[PDB]
Amino acid sequence: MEYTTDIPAVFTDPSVMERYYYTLDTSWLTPPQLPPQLENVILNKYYATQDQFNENNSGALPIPNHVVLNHLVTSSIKHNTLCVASIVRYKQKYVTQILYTPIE
Amino acid sequence: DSQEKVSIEQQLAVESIRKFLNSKTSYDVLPVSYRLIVLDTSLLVKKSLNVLLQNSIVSAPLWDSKTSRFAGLLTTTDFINVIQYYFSNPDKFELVDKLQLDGLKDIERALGVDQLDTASIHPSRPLFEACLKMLESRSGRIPLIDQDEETHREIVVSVLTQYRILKFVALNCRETHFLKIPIGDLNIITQDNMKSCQMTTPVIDVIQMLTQGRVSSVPIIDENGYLINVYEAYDVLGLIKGGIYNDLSLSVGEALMRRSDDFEGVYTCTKNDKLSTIMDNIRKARVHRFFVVDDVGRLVGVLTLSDILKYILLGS
Amino acid sequence: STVSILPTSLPQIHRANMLAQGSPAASKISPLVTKKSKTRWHFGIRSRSYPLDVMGEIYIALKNLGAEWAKPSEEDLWTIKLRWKYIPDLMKMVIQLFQIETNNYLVDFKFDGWESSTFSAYPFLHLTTKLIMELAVNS
Ligand SMILES: Nc1ncnc2c1ncn2[C@@H]1O[C@H](COP(=O)(O)O)[C@@H](O)[C@H]1O
Repeated sequence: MEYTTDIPAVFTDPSVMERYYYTLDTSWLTPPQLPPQLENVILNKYYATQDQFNENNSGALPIPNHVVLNHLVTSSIKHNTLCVASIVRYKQKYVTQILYTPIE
Repeated sequence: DSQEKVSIEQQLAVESIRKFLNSKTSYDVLPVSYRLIVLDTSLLVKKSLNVLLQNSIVSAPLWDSKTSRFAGLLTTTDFINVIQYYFSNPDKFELVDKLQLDGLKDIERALGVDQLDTASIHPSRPLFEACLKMLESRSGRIPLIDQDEETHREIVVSVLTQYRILKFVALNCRETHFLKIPIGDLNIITQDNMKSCQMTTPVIDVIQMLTQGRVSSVPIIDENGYLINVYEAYDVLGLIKGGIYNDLSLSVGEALMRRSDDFEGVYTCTKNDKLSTIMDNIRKARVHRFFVVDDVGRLVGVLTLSDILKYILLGS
Repeated sequence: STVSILPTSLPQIHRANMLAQGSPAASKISPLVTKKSKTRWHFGIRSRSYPLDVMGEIYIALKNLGAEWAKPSEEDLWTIKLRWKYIPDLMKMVIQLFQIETNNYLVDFKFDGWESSTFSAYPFLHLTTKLIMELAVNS
């Protein structure tokens, strides 16, 4: 693939998207709906199941869905610190790699 | 007749534990899914303290975003250094307050403390080898480190603790029950040169004993030698949180009021107790040491996790 | 067995024994209470703007941070296949725009490897931190 620093014309020139609308013949004109795997209720229950095993010894340890691996996880900024994460594979195990970094 | 049977069953249990340790890797100790909290080195020290307390942890690997490499482990030792520096330089409150994690090395230089060549283990290696290395850590934590398959960079996988190894052993080796020889007959308890203090001793003096003695805790006794409480390296975290400038000349007894209500307590045993019972307690609760007392409650010694590991690995 | 918890080590007994003696610190010094708030985690970042507007903000942020990207086709307009300079030197990312509700969109960020089972996301996490901050300023 060829790489450039030129912003695609569809996001800087109204003519491009207009041309798409008028030269009709459907879903590609709109961003896809969010997959159920990336929903925030499933993500936090995954966290809560990890917590329930380690605080109350209740149930079993949660294996994450393979879809969400290497995707960025975020939280609200608190105390001018950004906390981000990503669930990655280490051999046959899963490490939620969390980073705390100061912001401005 | 009876002491011959106890002895051989102890031997069988130990040989069994050692084989387990020789057959497992550090990788095996890891949960199938777990979290790794890492701090950017430009983060403030006092915020890093809050991160640790909020997450119920006492250590965190550091990451240098400039050089894209790991920069060691933040531990209670780093926080000891800070309090010691501030106590010696109480005019530098502003520097300490605004201190960033990457400024810790300047504090170390100012105090004259050794670099500390902190160990690491490759997860694939036998657990037994990680155990041997654990006898050298005074923190009790060693980073699990592998190589990134694309960048060849050295990268942190997890942090292994002595508690976690001994709990992993206990959970998987129920043969611990047959460790029936009283710890008094094993010669594993440290009894000579016990570093201790009293309730009226200033906390800063107790903190000096932690690094000067290379110990994780200081038993607190009365005039007649009765064990009353303990001061741990862990307690230092709450001590900085509740005002450093405030507790300059505070007694250990007074500083101990800062302890959270969820503090789980100091564990005690006697010379007649068995490692079977000890491992049962480790199996069910986070115990970092057992202080040995006599029949009336006077301190006679201490049995730490490193003493137990050393017995498992090396024997009496 | 004779394994016990030393009663005087427990905070409630220690406090009471210090109070009974008479020391002032017993009244004034209170135990540490660390309120651990239940952090809500989300994948990526949410935006209230509309598709073309959002994609425009991202590309602008990408350009000022010194990233390069592939020319998208009509079947993948809402996908950015980018490369970032930061041994392999160029980090690859895939950014995807999703629709949640009518007025609500999610920006998804995915690490895609390097170009010249065991890996660190921390260089990826660090760069996304820059990207999120660049975007937050322009808003
Ligand atoms: N307060 C203390 N005084 C003397 N020895 C200790 C003390 N605390 C621990 N030890 C011993 O020092 C070694 C390392 O201690 P630790 O780092 O707590 O495992 C072990 O063999 C302990 O038995």
